Amino acid sequence: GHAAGLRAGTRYAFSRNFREKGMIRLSTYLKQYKVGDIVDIKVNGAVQKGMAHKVYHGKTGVIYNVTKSAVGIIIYKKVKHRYIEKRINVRIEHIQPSRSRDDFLRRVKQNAELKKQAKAEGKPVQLKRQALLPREARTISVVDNKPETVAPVAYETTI
Amino acid sequence: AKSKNSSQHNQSRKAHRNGIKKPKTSRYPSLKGTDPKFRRNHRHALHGTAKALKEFKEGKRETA
Amino acid sequence: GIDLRKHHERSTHRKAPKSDNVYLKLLVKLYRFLARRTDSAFNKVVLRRLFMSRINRPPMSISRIVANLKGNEKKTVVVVGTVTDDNRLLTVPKVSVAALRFTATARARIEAAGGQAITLDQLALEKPTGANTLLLRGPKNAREAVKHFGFGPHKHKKPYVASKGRKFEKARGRRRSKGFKV
Amino acid sequence: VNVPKTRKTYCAGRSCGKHTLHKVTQYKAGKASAFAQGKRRYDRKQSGYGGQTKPVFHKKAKTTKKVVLRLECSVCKQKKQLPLKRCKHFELGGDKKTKGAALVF
Amino acid sequence: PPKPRKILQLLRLLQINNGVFVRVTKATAEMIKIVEPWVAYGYPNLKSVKELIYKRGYGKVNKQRVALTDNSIIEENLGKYGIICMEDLIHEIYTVGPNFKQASNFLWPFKLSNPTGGFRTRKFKHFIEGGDLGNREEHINALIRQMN
Amino acid sequence: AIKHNQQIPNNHFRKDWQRRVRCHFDQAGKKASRRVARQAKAAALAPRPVDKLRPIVRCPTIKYNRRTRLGRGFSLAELKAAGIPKLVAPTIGISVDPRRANLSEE
RNA sequence: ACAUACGACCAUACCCACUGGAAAACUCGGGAUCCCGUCCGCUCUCCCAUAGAUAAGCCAGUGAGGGCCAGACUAGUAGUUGGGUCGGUGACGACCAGCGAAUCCCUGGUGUUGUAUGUU
RNA sequence: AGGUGUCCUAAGGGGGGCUCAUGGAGAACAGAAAUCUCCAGUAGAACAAAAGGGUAAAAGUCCCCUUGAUUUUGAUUUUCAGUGUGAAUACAAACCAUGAAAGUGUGGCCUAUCGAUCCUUUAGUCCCUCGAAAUUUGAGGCUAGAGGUGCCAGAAAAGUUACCACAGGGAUAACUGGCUUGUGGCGGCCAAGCGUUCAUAGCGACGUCGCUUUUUGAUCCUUCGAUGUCGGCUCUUCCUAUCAUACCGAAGCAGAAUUCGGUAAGCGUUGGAUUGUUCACCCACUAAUAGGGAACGUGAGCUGGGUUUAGACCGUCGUGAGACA
RNA sequence: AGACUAAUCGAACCAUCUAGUAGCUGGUUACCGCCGAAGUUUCCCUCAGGAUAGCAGUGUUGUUCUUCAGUUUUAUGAGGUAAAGCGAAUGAUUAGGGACCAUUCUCAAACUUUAAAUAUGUAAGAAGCCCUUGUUACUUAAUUGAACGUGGGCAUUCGAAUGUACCAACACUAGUGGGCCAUUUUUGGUAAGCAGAACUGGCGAUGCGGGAUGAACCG
RNA sequence: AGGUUUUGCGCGAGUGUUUGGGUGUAAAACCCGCACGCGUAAUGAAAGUGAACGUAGGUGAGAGCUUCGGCGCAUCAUCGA
Ligand SMILES: C[C@@H]1C[C@@H]([C@H](O)CC2CC(=O)NC(=O)C2)C(=O)[C@@H](C)C1
Ligand SMILES: [Mg+2]
Ligand SMILES: [Mg+2]
Ligand SMILES: [Mg+2]
Ligand SMILES: [Mg+2]
Ligand SMILES: [Mg+2]
Ligand SMILES: [Mg+2]
Ligand SMILES: [Mg+2]
Ligand SMILES: [Mg+2]
Ligand SMILES: [Mg+2]
Ligand SMILES: [Mg+2]
Ligand SMILES: [Mg+2]
Ligand SMILES: [Mg+2]
Ligand SMILES: [Mg+2]
Ligand SMILES: [Mg+2]
Ligand SMILES: [Mg+2]
Ligand SMILES: [Mg+2]
Ligand SMILES: [Mg+2]
Ligand SMILES: [Mg+2]
Ligand SMILES: [Mg+2]
Ligand SMILES: [Mg+2]
Ligand SMILES: [Mg+2]
Ligand SMILES: [Mg+2]
Ligand SMILES: [Mg+2]
Ligand SMILES: [Mg+2]
Ligand SMILES: [Mg+2]
Ligand SMILES: [Mg+2]
Ligand SMILES: [Mg+2]
Ligand SMILES: [Mg+2]
Ligand SMILES: [Mg+2]
Ligand SMILES: [Mg+2]
Ligand SMILES: [Mg+2]
Ligand SMILES: [Mg+2]
Ligand SMILES: [Mg+2]
Ligand SMILES: [Mg+2]
Ligand SMILES: [Mg+2]
Ligand SMILES: [Mg+2]
Ligand SMILES: [Mg+2]
Ligand SMILES: [Mg+2]
Ligand SMILES: [Mg+2]
Ligand SMILES: [Mg+2]
Ligand SMILES: [Mg+2]
Ligand SMILES: [Mg+2]
Ligand SMILES: [Mg+2]
Ligand SMILES: [Mg+2]
Ligand SMILES: [Mg+2]
Ligand SMILES: [Mg+2]
Repeated sequence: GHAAGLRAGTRYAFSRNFREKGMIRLSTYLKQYKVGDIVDIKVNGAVQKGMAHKVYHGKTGVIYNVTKSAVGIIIYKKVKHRYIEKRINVRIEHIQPSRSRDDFLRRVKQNAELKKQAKAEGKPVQLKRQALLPREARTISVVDNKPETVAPVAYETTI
Repeated sequence: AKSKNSSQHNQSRKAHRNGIKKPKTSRYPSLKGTDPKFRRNHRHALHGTAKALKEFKEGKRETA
Repeated sequence: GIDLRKHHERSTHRKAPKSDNVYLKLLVKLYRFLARRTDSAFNKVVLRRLFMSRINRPPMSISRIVANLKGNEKKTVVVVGTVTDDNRLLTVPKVSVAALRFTATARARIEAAGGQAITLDQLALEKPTGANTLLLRGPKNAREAVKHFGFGPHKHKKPYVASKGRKFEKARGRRRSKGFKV
Repeated sequence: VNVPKTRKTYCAGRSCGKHTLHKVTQYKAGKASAFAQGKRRYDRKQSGYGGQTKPVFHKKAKTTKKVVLRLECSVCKQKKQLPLKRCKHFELGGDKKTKGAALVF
Repeated sequence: PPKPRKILQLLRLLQINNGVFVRVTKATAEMIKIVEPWVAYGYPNLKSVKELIYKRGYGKVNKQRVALTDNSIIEENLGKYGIICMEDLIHEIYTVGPNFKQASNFLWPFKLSNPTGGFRTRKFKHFIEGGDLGNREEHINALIRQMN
Repeated sequence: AIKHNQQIPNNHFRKDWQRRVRCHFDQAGKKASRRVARQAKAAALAPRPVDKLRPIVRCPTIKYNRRTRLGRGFSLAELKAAGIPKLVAPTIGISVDPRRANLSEE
């Protein structure tokens, strides 16, 4: 609109939480990123060098280039009627590995273990995840707890 | 004569008429724009690997 | 009413040649029968290429035939198009080429080398299914017009300029000394 | 804006190719050859009965000019230009600032 | 709206009085909850499944709507999964079998008629509040008789 | 009024060109009349040849000097060497060119 | 298990007050030629490791301590997505299919852990 | 609700030491404010300049050394057509700065602080051209800056027309109509007080709920190939929120006069001086001299006083042509 | 008097340049079949117009074990709105009490310790995973790593559901660039059949049954 | 008239007779050839220079063919020369 520069509307997005501002934990610098990793961008306002625009804050992408203290990220930006490849140079201070990819990577390793174990044992196993299924028949015992009869309560109390 | 200033009405319906398509990615992404040190070395790494495969296929090498 | 997004959508591919060539009509009739009454996927492709226009059947040279014919010798080269002669090829080996057209120079040199310069109706006689055939296509994107398609900033395409010189498109948007570069 | 008379910067003089001490002055636009091709062409167009033939800039918005420094190498003896930002009251005197000094009324 | 439009396309309900069979686990349950203002659903019984397929059951053969008048169509299309007759097809639908996805997708969506006698004064309300939309649990059989 | 990816026009048609359009419908008629004129000239000139003898000259630029063509007339140096008076050659069908000069013996 | 050096999470670890601390370590400590830096050997720097001390730092325990952390209640409440030719003059509200918070009062807890070297 | 067209050789770069605003206690002049000491002090200070983020052995403050505010072109981001301009990010190759070092530095902690073609000028190119040949001036070229377009993707630009003209617009004003009712007008609810005492005979403040379209606003839906634009005269009819007349209720109704209210619009509601006047203000009569509507009823019904072309005068304004609810 | 100068005068009449220019008004000629919009982005002495991109048609081609999705599930992020809070920071604010302290009533578009619903990014594999080993001028103290591979092993249960009644790309070009209405949210205004926005659906471009009647309402 | 994209056609590293000449049943038809236009080489402001390390390269996909082990057109992506 009237003012359309960078950092416009980032009063809360680029700030820091109430009691965790000040010094930046050093575990961020000790994480190691390879090409092909999937990372989440979360701009830290305490470091004003090498930020990413507010559109990419909270987005996720694939690392494509690794340089000294920053990495390149390929992010698909929706621009009206199409998506556009966007290559973002963002410092390792503004990113973190995505746990969704890690959860997938523990699953792909696990699927190999069950398939290897099943083939050696000699029975087939299911690898695909299955959504929640309708409940089967079950019997409920009332030997300890019996049903409690509850009825709607009167308006009674005005306050 | 004043007019209507802006409108995002009908802009989402216009976009989805031909879908919002992501561009297709090939197996080998472009290495232009990567680190120059890595990029120069990768040129030599591929050149040597091609030579090694050629020698192994021809017969001068038996390690591939 | 039914919730459909498209109605009466037509096939995007040509189903019959636009040519009024009576001889080409006979050729299509032969390959309509062959493609229908045989399990040869080669016949279907040859039938489809007979429909195509002239920009989709670029000419091929004997040199490009020779380049691809190794070690595919003892196979019949099939080109649905025109086979042209190459001056830069000093000698022509013995080849078997079946094509819609042969230039007079190309037909003479192939036959002089001791090879076969046959048509597609002759090909359907001894090879009704493309038993030992090499189906080859000319360079599609080698046309001058394709050099202009998709012109835009940072596209490295050929502009529509009526002359070549230091003028007419060399100053602004072509070098940083005059404004900017593209 | 205060700039020192000397500064050590890169000299691309084909003989130094490194940081050398430079003499810093202020670039004044020279003027003006009367036989420049633009001046010859303009004079002939103006001559005759047409009147005034080319635009004359009347408006004005800028109150400043970018200061361009001429840096002269102490060894190669070749020059180098280095523009600055827009400013008023530029000086090369180099009367250094004093911190913690008493104000004078 | 666009989101309910997409779900009705994914459930193959492109017309009014169009019926499909759906196995509910969790993903299909959350899809149907969105499009409740447009659909009525329930739990069919053996007669409902059997009479639907015999009378209004057509197959999807080479993207064509082909009437199931003899077992040859079912054998030549669903034969790979052990379904070779109408009874096999009906059994795979009523009892949710391993090849329910292929059997259900083989059936063209059922093109039912308007109910005879129905529906009621206000049709586009939830079945709980005197309407038709939503989950009439076991009452879909009475509706199917009217519409089939 | 440029609208698309066009080539910028160069049509010099802004000077009331329609008054000076020359259409050559008499191309066939002029050719027939030229042949009639040629036949009349040959009949009057018989038995002399209808044209005159001309020398071989080399074309005058680096692009065309590789080729020779017919010149206007024989130079005075050529005529004197051949043993023909300058004012006799025109009477016997030889073209004379006093302006031309010979810088080479070949 | 305890101590020390370097850490990780960065208050369950912080702030105030009281009490206690075997072995070793940490510390306070003694001196000002050289290195070094100050208005001042206060800090920093260098030398001593003998003398003295757990007074302080440090650690531990205590406090119906302040705070912090977690739970319960608040509450199926506030709010909100979709629906009706629902109610109401209206402001607004109920219902159907779903999602679903946050205070005040109340209760419990008061660091966990890694590498390396040692400890009676 | 505010800001920019600037400012800085440091307020840029590196390194080291320290902790700020404030409060308490204490010391000669000295006090509420001078300087010195201790304790507490999560930033409540400072960071050129608006505001918002950010920062504590610092990004603040003091000290030491410097010019990375340099050279070479590329890749990427924001505005985006994924064009330009501005600004920004991450690398690479030099030459440097700082520190013991890891490292950091390509101007200002981050978000604004700015500019094409042509032309001129400067720096560099030991460079290329002046086309019959050669030298030297001169001129033209290539790469990078500057000179500026603030209407800031960049024309070189004063008025008046009441003498006026054309193409159009109801995309757009002036007159009716349409929605709205602030404003105007009218009507209710409560009850502090006024009324000799007594809230409610008659009023009713502070509040608050409405109705009408007879005022004026607001808007711009219809009309710009035109709906003749004020008032008056004449004439008809309609509304009630009733001035008079009919019949009644109430009174701070003894009579007379008067005030409030109910049914009720059947029937009336004037003659004049001044003003074009609507309105107003007087004189006089009268039972009374009520309020409104019908395209602000009514110009192929009138009149033309005003308004509302062209002539002319005055005052103010303008150098002037000319302007003036 | 801008008066008169052949019914012509704030510059006569006649012929020509001349078919002067017009982003403005009007008109624009048979039938059927198929597909079928926009009043939006950026720039413009731009605001009654253009260029540009978007929406559309046609012609194709690679192909036709083509691939994906206005969708749900599972896993995992971002946000600072509704609500809530003030015996918590900032700001506003009522009252008493004890010697500033402990309390008390009411608030915040440009306040906040907290914090939803709806929407929103990514992943759910063959371009994948494991073992050995090869190349390099990059990196490491280092044949340690990084990137790309040879040779082996995992098979169509190849690693959620549903659908595929949308495979992908290209060329050329039209019209459009005045919009309007409604549920929900929301700004200026006393309000408006007022002016201006967000998502979605409609009318324009659309007939049909109902709302007597009506561009938007219901079916 | 000059462009551009697409369709049909002829020739094809060439292509185009018709400025002109010969001839003619006479503004037709037929024949002829030199130059020239476009293309075959680009890039620089210019002086100028001027396109193979290699089966005209490697990797992945790829219709089709297959002697079933493989070869793989066009085209796209990528690393090179
Ligand atoms: C104002 C002055 C002149 C200006 C320039 O000569 C104006 C030109 C622009 C061009 O398009 N042709 C025009 O006729 C004049 C230049 O750029 C400025 C820095 C300094
Ligand atoms: Mg945040
Ligand atoms: Mg910076
Ligand atoms: Mg508009
Ligand atoms: Mg139909
Ligand atoms: Mg003169
Ligand atoms: Mg009946
Ligand atoms: Mg520091
Ligand atoms: Mg930019
Ligand atoms: Mg550096
Ligand atoms: Mg600073
Ligand atoms: Mg110049
Ligand atoms: Mg400039
Ligand atoms: Mg502009
Ligand atoms: Mg004028
Ligand atoms: Mg006028
Ligand atoms: Mg006027
Ligand atoms: Mg008005
Ligand atoms: Mg009112
Ligand atoms: Mg109006
Ligand atoms: Mg209007
Ligand atoms: Mg009008
Ligand atoms: Mg009219
Ligand atoms: Mg009228
Ligand atoms: Mg009444
Ligand atoms: Mg009125
Ligand atoms: Mg009348
Ligand atoms: Mg007058
Ligand atoms: Mg005067
Ligand atoms: Mg006036
Ligand atoms: Mg006058
Ligand atoms: Mg007259
Ligand atoms: Mg005319
Ligand atoms: Mg302009
Ligand atoms: Mg119009
Ligand atoms: Mg367009
Ligand atoms: Mg906000
Ligand atoms: Mg709130
Ligand atoms: Mg709260
Ligand atoms: Mg507060
Ligand atoms: Mg999610
Ligand atoms: Mg357009
Ligand atoms: Mg229209
Ligand atoms: Mg409709
Ligand atoms: Mg010729
Ligand atoms: Mg030629
Ligand atoms: Mg290649």
